[PDB]
Amino acid sequence: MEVIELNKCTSGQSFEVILKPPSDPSLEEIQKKLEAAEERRKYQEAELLKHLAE
Amino acid sequence: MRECISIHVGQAGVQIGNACWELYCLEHGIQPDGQMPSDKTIGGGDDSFNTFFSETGAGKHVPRAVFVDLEPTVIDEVRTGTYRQLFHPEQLITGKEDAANNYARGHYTIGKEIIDLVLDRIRKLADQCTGLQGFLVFHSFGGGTGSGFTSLLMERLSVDYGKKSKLEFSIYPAPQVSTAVVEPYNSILTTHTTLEHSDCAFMVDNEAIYDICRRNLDIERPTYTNLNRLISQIVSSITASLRFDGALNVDLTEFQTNLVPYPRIHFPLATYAPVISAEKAYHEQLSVAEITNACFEPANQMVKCDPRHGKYMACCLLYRGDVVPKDVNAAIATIKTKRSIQFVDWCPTGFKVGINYQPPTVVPGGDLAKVQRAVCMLSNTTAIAEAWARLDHKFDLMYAKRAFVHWYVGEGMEEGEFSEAREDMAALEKDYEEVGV
Amino acid sequence: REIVHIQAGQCGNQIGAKFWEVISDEHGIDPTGSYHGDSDLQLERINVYYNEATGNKYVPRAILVDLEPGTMDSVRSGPFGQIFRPDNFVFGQSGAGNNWAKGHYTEGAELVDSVLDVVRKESESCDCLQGFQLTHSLGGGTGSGMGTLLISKIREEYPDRIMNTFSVMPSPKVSDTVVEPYNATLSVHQLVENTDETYCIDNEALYDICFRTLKLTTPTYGDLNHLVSATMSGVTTCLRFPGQLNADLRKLAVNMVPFPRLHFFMPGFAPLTSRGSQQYRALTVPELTQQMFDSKNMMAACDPRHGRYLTVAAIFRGRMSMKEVDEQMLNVQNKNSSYFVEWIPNNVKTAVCDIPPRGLKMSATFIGNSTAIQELFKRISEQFTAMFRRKAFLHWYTGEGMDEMEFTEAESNMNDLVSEYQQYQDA
Amino acid sequence: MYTFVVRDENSSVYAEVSRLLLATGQWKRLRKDNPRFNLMLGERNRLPFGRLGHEPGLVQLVNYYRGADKLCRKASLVKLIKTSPELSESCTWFPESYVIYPTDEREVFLAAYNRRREGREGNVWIAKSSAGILISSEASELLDFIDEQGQVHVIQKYLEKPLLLEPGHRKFDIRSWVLVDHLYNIYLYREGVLRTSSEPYNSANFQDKTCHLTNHCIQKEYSKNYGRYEEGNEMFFEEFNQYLMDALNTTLENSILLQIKHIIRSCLMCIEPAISTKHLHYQSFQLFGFDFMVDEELKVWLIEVNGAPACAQKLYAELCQGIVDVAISSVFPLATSIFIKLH
Ligand SMILES: CC[C@H](/C=C(/C)[C@@H]1C[C@@H](OC)C[C@H](O)C(C)(C)[C@@H](O)CCC[C@@H](OC)[C@H](O)C(=O)O1)CO
Ligand SMILES: Nc1nc2c(ncn2[C@@H]2O[C@H](COP(=O)(O)OP(=O)(O)OP(=O)(O)O)[C@@H](O)[C@H]2O)c(=O)[nH]1
Ligand SMILES: Nc1ncnc2c1ncn2[C@@H]1O[C@H](COP(=O)(O)OP(=O)(O)CP(=O)(O)O)[C@@H](O)[C@H]1O
Ligand SMILES: Nc1nc2c(ncn2[C@@H]2O[C@H](COP(=O)(O)OP(=O)(O)O)[C@@H](O)[C@H]2O)c(=O)[nH]1
Ligand SMILES: [Ca+2]
Ligand SMILES: [Ca+2]
Ligand SMILES: [Ca+2]
Ligand SMILES: [Mg+2]
Ligand SMILES: [Mg+2]
Repeated sequence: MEVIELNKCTSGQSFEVILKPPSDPSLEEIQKKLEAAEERRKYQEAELLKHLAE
Repeated sequence: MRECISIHVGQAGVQIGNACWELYCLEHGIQPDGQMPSDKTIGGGDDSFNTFFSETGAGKHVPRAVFVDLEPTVIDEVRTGTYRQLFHPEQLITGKEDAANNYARGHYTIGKEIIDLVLDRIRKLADQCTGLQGFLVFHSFGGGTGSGFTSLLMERLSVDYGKKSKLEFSIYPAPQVSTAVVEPYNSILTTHTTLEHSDCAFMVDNEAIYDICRRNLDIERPTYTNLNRLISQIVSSITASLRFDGALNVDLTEFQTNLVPYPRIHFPLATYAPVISAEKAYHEQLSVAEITNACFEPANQMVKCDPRHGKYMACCLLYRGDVVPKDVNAAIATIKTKRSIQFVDWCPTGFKVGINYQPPTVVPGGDLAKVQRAVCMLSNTTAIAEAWARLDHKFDLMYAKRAFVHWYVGEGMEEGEFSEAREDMAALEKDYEEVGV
Repeated sequence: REIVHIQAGQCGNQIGAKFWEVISDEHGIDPTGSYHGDSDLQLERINVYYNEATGNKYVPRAILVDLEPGTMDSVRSGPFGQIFRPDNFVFGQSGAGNNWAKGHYTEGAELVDSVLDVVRKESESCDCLQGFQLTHSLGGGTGSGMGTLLISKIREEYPDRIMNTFSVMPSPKVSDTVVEPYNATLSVHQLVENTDETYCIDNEALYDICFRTLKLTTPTYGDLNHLVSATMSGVTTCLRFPGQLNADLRKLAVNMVPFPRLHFFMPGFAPLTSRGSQQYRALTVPELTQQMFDSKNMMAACDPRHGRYLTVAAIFRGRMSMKEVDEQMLNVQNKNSSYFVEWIPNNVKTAVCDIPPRGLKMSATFIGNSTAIQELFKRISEQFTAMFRRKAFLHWYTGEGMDEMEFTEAESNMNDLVSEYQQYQDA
Repeated sequence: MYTFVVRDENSSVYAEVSRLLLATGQWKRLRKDNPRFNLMLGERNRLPFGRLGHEPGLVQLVNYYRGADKLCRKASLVKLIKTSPELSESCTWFPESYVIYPTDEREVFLAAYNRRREGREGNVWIAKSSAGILISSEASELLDFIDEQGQVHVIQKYLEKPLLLEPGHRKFDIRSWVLVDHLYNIYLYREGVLRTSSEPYNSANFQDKTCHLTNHCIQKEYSKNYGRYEEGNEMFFEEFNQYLMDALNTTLENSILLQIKHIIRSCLMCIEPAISTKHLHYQSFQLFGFDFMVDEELKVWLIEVNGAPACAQKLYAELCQGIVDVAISSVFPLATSIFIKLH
């Protein structure tokens, strides 16, 4: 059990106690996904409006 | 000095953010009008509190913060509340109608329409930073905005600020205060999509906060206000190292370095003590050994789980108040012989300790008694995976019958995203088992 | 934010008028549109149901529809009749003769465009419209046939808004004509496709409650409507006052509707109190909770003990212990856990509002999505089939241009609905 | 009333408890995946402890201590006694054991074994595992037998001088039943059993297993005249105490039972900080079966601990009643004591 890296200041202090040693999608790809979801909403709405027109 | 921008998403993120900034102002001596008498440099400076507050020529201390919600009623309380003069109107962003507890509605349908406005307002904050560290993002798992819009925002922040650290404070759903049946769905969907974009995430289970409020503060039926004031105390003890002079966790990258050896396993368990009722007429001040030992009690954790049956990868002790290193070490020595504290074999068995001499500040008239010393322990233990198992199980029950799935598909999400997200969570559970078993 | 209310036909306008009487009183609005309340909780969400006119005047966002003028003349003459916007009265002269085809295809089709003109005008002055609520019966002609025609037209123009109905189900015990099972089966066919939430208010249950529970020897429609307006006040409490849970139509639908076709709710209320009857006794939180879950207190004539709850919403009103309410709500689930499906965890949600309804210190309103509701559609289907296998009374409908095939399809769709409930009752 | 689920059907002890539970009229059994239970008769393997104690309005009790497999698995127990300060490697009531993988102790065992050949002392060992036994006097055949299988084995000192019941010149092992409730009170059942051997103990050839292994299955099948001295090779405590008074002028309490209570309290208070469910969000209790050996000096040795034990036939009614009385009714109260409290 040893204390290392003791730092002190007027606001407090910090140190480390050791007990035992050891033994992304791009902008375009995001917009693609958002627009694909939008198109799926649009298709589903178009199907509804086609049904109501019948 | 290196700045930090806080982002508060949805009702939970916004209301907790209000609790936090109220507490930050009390801790730094900033008045609700933004003035700070103890700050002798008018309209400038690079002190430690400047990491969270900018300054105007008039001496107003302005939070480096953006509040985002898809309906206006929660942020409206900020616009007319005690600290209304603190925030610039550009920092408070509201839509018209919310995500209706639907991840797909917050992420795809409404998120697509508002994401660029939010990034523009964040850029206005970033443009006033000489050396931005990154972002602290506050949000619920269960809400449609907190889950769905946050995951979109995290993705775009990785694009726009690739070199910046991103930390999360996430509210894990509890039926005792929950508002939606589909919260397990939203939690898994947002965890899958955010996982590769978050460097360190502090999960707070509302059930644990609720029970701590009942058991230790004698609150019969805790409200969000009760919960949020306790949560802000824990958040404040976690972020104090960024806001005050010190040497431990002085920048966002150091949270990952000190707590997350494996990138996917980036959810540290927080434990806080003491939580004492302000209504108690006579208080007995707990010693360093007693509050340190309380850190290994499940009843004091932000997520109920049993660390005796997992392994530790890292452990950080954050003391506030009348604490000296001599007493911390005598406490750690005693606890090691009486507690089940097993580290993984490829990690040192040790503690990084930080002490701030200023005792915890409490809100006047709140529920928390003023104490002379407090501690927040941040520990990366595999036992937090119990929380994923509970969540993944409720997901499985509903998804086997496809209950409520049509609400998500109707917003343009594919049904395959459910199973993709659930498979990612299955691999996450397996990762915890490999490290800890 | 804003809700647009429509009431169609005799039943729809009589229960709609009483609904507006009750909530106007709760929000402190007098019969002339002036606010005279004492609590700011009354005005905080007033815009959900009322437009603001100059002079501090609150006007219901209500459209009154009928194919004959009689009931709407009575509404103008009634207690709060002066509160409605006079341009929002839309009516014909011919009537619908208790005939779904006249409401849906002939007489109603002539009037429907001018109703949509008033709907459009109300929607256009909405800051952010949530959706629509319709009150009507399913057993007549205007509310059933023209009401469902209106729903379909409104969906066409506002496909992304929530559509909610309070639908009064016919019963032989409280019946005006023998063709009610035809009109109701044709209407349910429409409701399964075009509404998001339907409150099933069964005149059979309402009569039984007035007779057995309230000890009313000869129940009238007025007595029945007292139960409905109290239930409607209760189920809209979360929309009208500040609160966290089921606070708008979409969040309620997301919490209550796990499968799009299974959106037919059984409502209930406690304490059950009759017209002009004052009982002064205090009702404890345990007594409210047990009574709101009691089969005898349900307003759809089906037995919840024969099925399982997919989802439940409960609303408590009045000053009471929130700890006790949580404890009692958990007590019911933990002691009778078989009546709640296990594959929807935590499917009972509780809300609490401080403002109690008039005449009571506390009350509780129940909204259940129970698989036992299949018994209601089974009952309608049997009464439909008894007549349809002999083609009895069909000439009233073929004379309006309808074909028998449309009846067979509507019956088939309702029997499918019954089968889908039974499927999740065994899952 | 109270509710419970059943995830482990084969428990003869918790079947009788489940039957007794229903027989009270105040208990009701739920389905398997219904989370609204007061009591879980959980599975022995892979029990989802992580999902317990998170149901608002339910005191949840499971019939197992999570982490009690340390005391109940053979290699785990040998590692516990050696590495625990409260138990020590110098533990005098536990036979010298060595964990041997096919963390290993092959050299440490060869050192003490060869010591026994230098002094010509009794050098008979036994290989066993919680997965499956081979008694030998030569070390080259015990290590070869651990490698033919593929699991962890222990090599324990075989007690060459046991106490022998007369007439018969026969071997026995004692089973004690210990109930530890949610408050971690240690309750030792007043009734134990002696699983005796049917054929005379034979130290010449460890080949014939029947006279050396006292298990009820190995005696029910491999021994002729099985159950000729006592029904089912089971001598209960009133008969063994009478034999000890007649044959040895001592009692079962003095010569044997004080040591048994000592060992039970040693092992259980040892792991108590690592498994206790005090201040945990779900409570636990567990019935344990200790297996003891008595040598010719009337000294008690610990052999193993079973966390999922079966009960003797004539003691099913009394013990399961005590399980319901002390463990379950103390947590869920219904609208003389058969246990000895070890404190
Ligand atoms: C929990 C879901 C509910 C199903 C039930 C079986 C419920 C459950 C409880 O009432 C909350 C039972 C109630 O405590 C008592 C024991 C006093 C009961 O004697 C009252 C009348 C009988 C009952 O029927 C058996 C009643 O009419 C009903 O509904 O009982 C359906 O909504
Ligand atoms: N601790 C805490 N939890 C909150 C608070 N507000 C909401 N929650 C929790 O957050 C979850 C609900 O999500 P919200 O944040 O309200 O939803 P949202 O982000 O606004 O998303 P939508 O309303 O669906 O658009 C539930 O589990 C609530 O219990 C709060 O102020 N404090
Ligand atoms: N060191 C030793 N000295 C003398 N006999 C021993 C011994 N180790 C084991 N035995 C004998 O071997 C038998 C079985 O040993 P053990 O108890 O390890 O097996 P097991 O786990 O299958 C029993 P159970 O089915 O009761 O749990 C015992 O009844 C005992 O008589
Ligand atoms: N509860 C209730 N039911 C009514 C009322 N008026 C009519 N009904 C029922 O409504 C059905 C008749 O429809 P009605 O509304 O009168 O015909 P419409 O004018 O064509 O819509 C029958 O089932 C009646 O029992 C009423 O005021 N209250
Ligand atoms: Ca300054
Ligand atoms: Ca990144
Ligand atoms: Ca005409
Ligand atoms: Mg919200
Ligand atoms: Mg009529």
